[PDB]
Amino acid sequence: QEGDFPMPFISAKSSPVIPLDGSVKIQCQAIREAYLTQLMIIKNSTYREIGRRLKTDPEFVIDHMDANKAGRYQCQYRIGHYRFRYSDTLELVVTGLYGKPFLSADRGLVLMPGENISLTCSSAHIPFDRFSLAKEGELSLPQHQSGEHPANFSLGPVDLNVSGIYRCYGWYNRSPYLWSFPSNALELVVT
Repeated sequence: QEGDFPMPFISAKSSPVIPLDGSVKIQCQAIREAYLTQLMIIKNSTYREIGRRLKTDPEFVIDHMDANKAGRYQCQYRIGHYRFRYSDTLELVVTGLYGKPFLSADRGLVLMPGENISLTCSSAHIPFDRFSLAKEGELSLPQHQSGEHPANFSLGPVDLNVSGIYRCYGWYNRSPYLWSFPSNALELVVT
């Protein structure tokens, strides 16, 4: 019955796929009665403060992203004398920890609506456990993920939403939030 209990939102305002030493901006929905709101990163079941509150939905900025800051985040709201509650959860990954994989296509990148195309991520060095295909501009982690190698992602029948610049990332199941350097980028244009 989760629909009966909507939670405060949390959203990345910049890319949640972050190069090592990079930064990100995050915003949590305001809860008027909270005397304090803080952005937290979760480790097991321990929440730890992280980031800088910008001094209206609270906004935070995490500078110098490193492996320890990759993971799951939730804002924590303190209301009254003994209650804590949280925003929904956001995931941030840090990149640059493995050699980059390679992204290839099965046909020309300039396509007409309705046509099909498959992008493939592969690595000729390290045998990554998983591959993700990211589209520049996205504010959430990529939804195209695969445990196959080579990992193929069909993007069609295409439409205007498919246009964009794509890169793929390789990673290992052991550390789900530490990803490789990005592969070469492919720009798809639908028109």
